[PDB]
Amino acid sequence: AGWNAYIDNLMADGTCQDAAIVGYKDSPSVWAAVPGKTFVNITPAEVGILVGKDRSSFFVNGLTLGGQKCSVIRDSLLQDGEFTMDLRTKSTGGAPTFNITVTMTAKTLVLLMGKEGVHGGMINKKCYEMASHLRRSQY
Amino acid sequence: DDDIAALVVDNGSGMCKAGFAGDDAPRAVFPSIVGRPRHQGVMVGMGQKDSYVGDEAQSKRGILTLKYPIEHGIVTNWDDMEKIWHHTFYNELRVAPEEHPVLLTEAPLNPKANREKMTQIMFETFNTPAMYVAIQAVLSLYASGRTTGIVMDSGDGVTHTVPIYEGYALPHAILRLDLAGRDLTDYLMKILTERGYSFTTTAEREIVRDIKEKLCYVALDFEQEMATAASSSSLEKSYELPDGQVITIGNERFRCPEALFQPSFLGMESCGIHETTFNSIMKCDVDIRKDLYANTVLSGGTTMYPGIADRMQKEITALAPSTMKIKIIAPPERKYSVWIGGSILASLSTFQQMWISKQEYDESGPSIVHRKCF
Ligand SMILES: Nc1ncnc2c1ncn2[C@@H]1O[C@H](COP(=O)(O)OP(=O)(O)OP(=O)(O)O)[C@@H](O)[C@H]1O
Ligand SMILES: [Ca+2]
Repeated sequence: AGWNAYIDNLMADGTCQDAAIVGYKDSPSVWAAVPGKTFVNITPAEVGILVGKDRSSFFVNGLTLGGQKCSVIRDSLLQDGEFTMDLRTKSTGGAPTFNITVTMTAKTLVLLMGKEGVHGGMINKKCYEMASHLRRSQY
Repeated sequence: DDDIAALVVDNGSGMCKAGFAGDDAPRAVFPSIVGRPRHQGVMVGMGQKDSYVGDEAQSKRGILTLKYPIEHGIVTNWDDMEKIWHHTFYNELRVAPEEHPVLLTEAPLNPKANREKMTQIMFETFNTPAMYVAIQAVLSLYASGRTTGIVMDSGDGVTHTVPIYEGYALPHAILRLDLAGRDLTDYLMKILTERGYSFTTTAEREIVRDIKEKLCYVALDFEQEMATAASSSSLEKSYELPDGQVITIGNERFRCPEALFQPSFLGMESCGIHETTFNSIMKCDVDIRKDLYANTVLSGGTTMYPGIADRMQKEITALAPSTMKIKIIAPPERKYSVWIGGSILASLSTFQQMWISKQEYDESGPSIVHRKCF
């Protein structure tokens, strides 16, 4: 049923613990997400920073994804062919951290967060594969 | 045989380190050269192996047109960079690449196309079941049992500073400096040649180098060691040439390594080892910085100069805010750190829920590296 279909599809693995489809085109809005998690709370200010003008400041300060302080690792969100940006959450004292990869499409931003011990490459390929499906349906 | 046996291949610009994942040392260290037979005029024949490689082509020399395939960590020629790989399996470990997964090692800032090329080759050409490309510096930090930190890699042709967050290199803050072994060798020569020690070349450049590895140390205070140098004699060391004299260096011992911290010594405008390390860190996220400053690992031959730790420990402390604990970590085995790192990485069951499988190369192609390998 709706965008919720793509989500269920994204978590069905047991590897991810959060997904979300967010429209960034001039009126940010989560189109569907794992409920009761973090991405569901992504705000327009936050989304306005990922799809930003400068691709440098967040390297120093960082950025939150639903109030979650994330450290950018690689940034290729605006670069053709790639379409991906990779992040690692920022815990506190032994608290475990998780990788997140947001991939842009014509209209959407596909976010994906791994569980405990899932390598970023996994989460990237996966979030990437899905973004290409929307990307081919003019989405 | 009695298990999956993943392999590790740490590709140095000079020395190639092969081995089976799970070992104590590269179970094969050979030069990275490909001799391409010759003589000229165009002859009566030449014979076997249109290309000789490794330790064998090394003797050959006078008969073969010796070639260096990798420069500054970066692959220069795939034809002969393939030969070295081919050899590693079919000549060194004597394994059929077809049955062993493999970790390939790479340089910070390896161009995209090089990555893909490396991928298409391992899969289409050697038919590896699965592989994974890891940055040489990340593996070194693992070798010292860490995941977050900053590696100062100094081999022969260049130095890089790689701030790593949880096992992920942060490219935006990776810094590269054109000083490393070679430079220290050319300086020392130029500085030994002062009392007309004139080594220069007649196979005499390798003597400077052996002095460098054997007699150079690093000063905690240049000026003051300089003053005590001039006051003389428990700092003046001698060296025996092959055929001949017992030579003497003094000021020279702690002067060549000092160009690391002072590249104007080498006529070059450039920040030193210390400030470079510092610059990378500033480029990082404010929240991890304090954990980079207390995890500056050293790897590479050029880091082996005794005293480099303390001079490092002291020099960064004056550049940085007091709020953190500068703690230069410099592992005793920092020459083989990189291989040992990947040996450890390619030993874990996780390496399997981490790599590119042939199936994946068939569905996606070489571009699958920009995805999986970070
Ligand atoms: N024990 C030592 N003390 C001081 N300097 C050393 C020592 N061992 C090696 N070196 C020097 O530091 C460098 C070591 O780098 P390394 O052995 O990694 O080089 P390589 O494989 O020839 O090339 P590249 O580093 O460009 O990949 C060389 O220039 C070497 O002369
Ligand atoms: Ca080297």
